[PDB]
Amino acid sequence: NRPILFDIVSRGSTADLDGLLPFLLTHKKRLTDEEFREPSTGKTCLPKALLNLSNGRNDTIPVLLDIAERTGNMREFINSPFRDIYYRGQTALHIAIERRCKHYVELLVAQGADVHAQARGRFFQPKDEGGYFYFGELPLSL
Amino acid sequence: MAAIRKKLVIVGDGACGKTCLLIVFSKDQFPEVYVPTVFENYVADIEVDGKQVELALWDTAGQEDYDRLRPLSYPDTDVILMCFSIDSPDSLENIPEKWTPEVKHFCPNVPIILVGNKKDLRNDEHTRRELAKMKQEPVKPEEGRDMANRIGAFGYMECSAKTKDGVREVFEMATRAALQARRGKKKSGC
Amino acid sequence: AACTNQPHIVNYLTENPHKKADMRRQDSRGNTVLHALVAIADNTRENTKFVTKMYDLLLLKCARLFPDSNLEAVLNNDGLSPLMMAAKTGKIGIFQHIIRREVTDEDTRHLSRKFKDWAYGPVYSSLYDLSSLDTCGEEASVLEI
Ligand SMILES: Nc1nc2c(ncn2[C@@H]2O[C@H](COP(=O)(O)OP(=O)(O)OP(O)(O)=S)[C@@H](O)[C@H]2O)c(=O)[nH]1
Repeated sequence: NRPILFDIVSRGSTADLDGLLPFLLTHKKRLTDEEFREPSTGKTCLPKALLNLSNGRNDTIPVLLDIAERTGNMREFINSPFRDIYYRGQTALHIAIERRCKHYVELLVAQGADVHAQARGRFFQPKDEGGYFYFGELPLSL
Repeated sequence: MAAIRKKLVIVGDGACGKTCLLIVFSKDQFPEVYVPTVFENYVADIEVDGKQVELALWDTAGQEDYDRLRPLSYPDTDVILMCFSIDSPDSLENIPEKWTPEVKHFCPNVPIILVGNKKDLRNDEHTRRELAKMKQEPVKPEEGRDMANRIGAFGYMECSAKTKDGVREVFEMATRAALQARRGKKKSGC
Repeated sequence: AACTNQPHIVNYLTENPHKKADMRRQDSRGNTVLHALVAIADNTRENTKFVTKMYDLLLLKCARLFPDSNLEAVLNNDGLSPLMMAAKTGKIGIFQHIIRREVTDEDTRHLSRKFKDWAYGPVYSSLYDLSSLDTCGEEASVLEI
């Protein structure tokens, strides 16, 4: 259900998410399963939701967070780091800070998002080294 | 003052209790019903000698489809826990043949700490009786003492997740190994 | 009419119930409306603004009326296109605008030449198009000219 869920979250529709929790409960499938995660970079539902949104109000974040809470895997899900080389270590908090939305930052911090996570991807490295942007590899520094 | 973040990765053969070891470190409560295949994305606070360290604990598995993604967890590792079982002798001879060269291939010049699990199980009678069916005996601690020397392990220890014996000291040794700055560079090019 | 900055006349003449002047029409020289507009184009501050405005308006109208064919594709007898002719004649004012042409309209955004790739903080990465700007011997290139 990775493609359908990705499309639903990208479109921002909230009704389509109905029935996901019963499916997870019946199949006992966690939201961090390899199948759900994008193979290319280990990207998960939450960073995809935060990347694309309308006026900073994607409106799908709280529902997904509640679902993760019900599954009992909120801590792992919120701060799931990206794999690969270019965007290694990036988390949801960095994206929320970058998009200049205070509300999602407050939500992630309150729900238990890690605040000392380090982003060490090559894209985040200094200019002369190969990374187009460098900010100290920290949320507060960013 | 400011806690220092260090990366610890635990690697061992299946059913060795690596996940149980890290879980007992995490919540000091043995899960007797449900054990996740991997315990990921956890940072624990530890103080050893006037220093505060946040240890990021990573686990590696190969039960299903985890071998392909295992290499991704090695880079930027600060300390390795080479983990095996005292109740399963087969967990020993496989350490040098296949695990060690991979460790040196991906992340060289990294401190490695040997650890054997299930200290009590070595003295059990049912385990000994079942194991004798194949002409095998529990792992001898002295054999581990020497095996640590052969593979150049920083230190080798024993842990028992059931009775929470030596977990604190073992991971403290891991951390003290991590804080070590290593020795410059060897045979560095001109 | 286009070269004399008379948008109303061009609009009326393009769409009239009696007769219509197709924009993809070539004279003896082969130059079409865009070719002539580039020919009279000048590097002066005032001339460039109206030249670019008329060029964009006419190109959008031609694309809207005929979606299959692109107006810039037509070539003159010399074989050059409006971009190539502007490059050869040394008219930077229209050339730079043509290179970085971007259309916000969804219906006819395909004919744009500059796209946006992604933005990360102060860093902005944009994806230009060089279909005809660089050619590996298939056809004349703007760079060589
Ligand atoms: N006698 C004894 N048995 C233990 C002890 N600790 C753990 N065991 C068993 O070890 C197991 C360790 O879990 P786990 O490491 O995930 O097994 P695994 O199948 O090898 O996991 P994997 O590497 O294939 S992904 C626990 O499930 C528990 O049943 C102990 O202290 N004493």
